[PDB]
Amino acid sequence: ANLFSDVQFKMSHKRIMLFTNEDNPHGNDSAKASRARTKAGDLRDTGIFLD
Amino acid sequence: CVADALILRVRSELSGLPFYWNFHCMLASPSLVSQHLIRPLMGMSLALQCQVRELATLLHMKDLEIQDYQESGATLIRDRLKTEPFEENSFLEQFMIEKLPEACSIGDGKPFVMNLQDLYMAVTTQEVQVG
Amino acid sequence: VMEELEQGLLMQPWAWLQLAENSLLAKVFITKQGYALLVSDLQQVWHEQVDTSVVSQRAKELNKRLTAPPAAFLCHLDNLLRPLLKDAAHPSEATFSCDCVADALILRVRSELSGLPFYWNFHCMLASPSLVSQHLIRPLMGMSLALQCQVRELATLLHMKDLEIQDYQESGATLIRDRLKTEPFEENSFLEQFMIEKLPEACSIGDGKPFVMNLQDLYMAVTTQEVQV
Amino acid sequence: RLILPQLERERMAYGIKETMLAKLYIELLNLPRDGKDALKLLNYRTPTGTHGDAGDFAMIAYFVLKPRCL
Repeated sequence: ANLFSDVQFKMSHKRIMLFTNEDNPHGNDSAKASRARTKAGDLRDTGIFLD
Repeated sequence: CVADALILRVRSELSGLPFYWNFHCMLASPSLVSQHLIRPLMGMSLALQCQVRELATLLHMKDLEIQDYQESGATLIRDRLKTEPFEENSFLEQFMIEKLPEACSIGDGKPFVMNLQDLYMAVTTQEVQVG
Repeated sequence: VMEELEQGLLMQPWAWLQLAENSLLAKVFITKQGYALLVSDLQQVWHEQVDTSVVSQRAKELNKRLTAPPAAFLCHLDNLLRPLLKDAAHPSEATFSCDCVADALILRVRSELSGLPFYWNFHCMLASPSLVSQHLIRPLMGMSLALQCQVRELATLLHMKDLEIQDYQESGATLIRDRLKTEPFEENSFLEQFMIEKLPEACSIGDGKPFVMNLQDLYMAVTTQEVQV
Repeated sequence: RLILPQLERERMAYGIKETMLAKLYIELLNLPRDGKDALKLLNYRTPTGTHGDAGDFAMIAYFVLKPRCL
């Protein structure tokens, strides 16, 4: 999101592609999962697509 | 009760005058006893076990909802409502240790008539429909 | 002796026997003094209690070349049968077969020990009304009543959790993920839905396998409670 | 100097009060401009939230930061 903010032009689309093979990145820690969920919700609200 | 038979005597007043009857029952064959008592009771036990499993799953889902609400920063106004997480093993162990004796008391048959009669009829009707 | 065999047979769980394209439900209690066996096929029940002399005579008859004391024979029979009753798919050689007569049932067991043959026959006569009652009718009623009590307890727990969820919602908070919302629990609606939808597949005893697989700890608990009083 | 900030004289004026601090928190945390949290922080005196405190900005910020902070 910070990288997106730095851009000074007008962006019609904003996209992130996540290349991974770990379906449960945080299985040991539940708090990290909740933080990730909150941040993902905020990013979706801002208008950032996540794939 | 004489020999292997049973005489059930019924006396009554039909319009104020005597009315007698005598049922002459003989021990039921193993097939009748089975089809009327054993198989339906097994069906009832299995059905109630499935009910217990469904309720356990519902409790797990409500635990998930409560965990989500707690994580979201929600604070309950009344602190007495907090309910401990449900663990099936602990609940079963506590039940079998404490409440099994009273619950399992067959008695003279009254509890069976009072509680389990809709399930009995449903299981018997399913058996009849099947064949 | 006889009392010990009867009590032991009472305290054991049911086991499933697959044999010659058919199924049976069996309870076996074997001790050095004799053995007791109860067989069923969900239509009739069969019982056999045997002391030492009968075992020795039958062993001499069938196994012509075997010469063993009754205690050793019963121990070998226990070692042969218990593995199959406790758990199936065992790597043990034990073939079972059943015959029929006007009333009796002949259950034939053929196996091998040290690779040498070992035959046994159970001559089970139709079980008395008291035995069938005490082993199936009353324990099953106790199991049903216990499960009903469990259902009521779990319903009360669900009501408590419903009240707490209602309190949390009244506080004004919201879920981070909305898919977890669960509707209020009404006992009548749940029972109606169950009877309409899931009862047909839940009440199908089939050939006895579900009973052995699911309801055995409760059966043992109920029977043990009955033994005490 | 932190227990008694009102007596500080070496440091100049920060130049930021409730409103500027709310705007900076919205910018840095990358919160939605029209979301519930941003509106609560900006209009921190309106009791429409009905939760926490309707007059304390520090408590509102604390509640906002609770799920986003170590």
